[PDB]
Amino acid sequence: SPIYDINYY
Repeated sequence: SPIYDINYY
């Protein structure tokens, strides 16, 4: 749900 989480990956 959190597309921003991908940046953290």
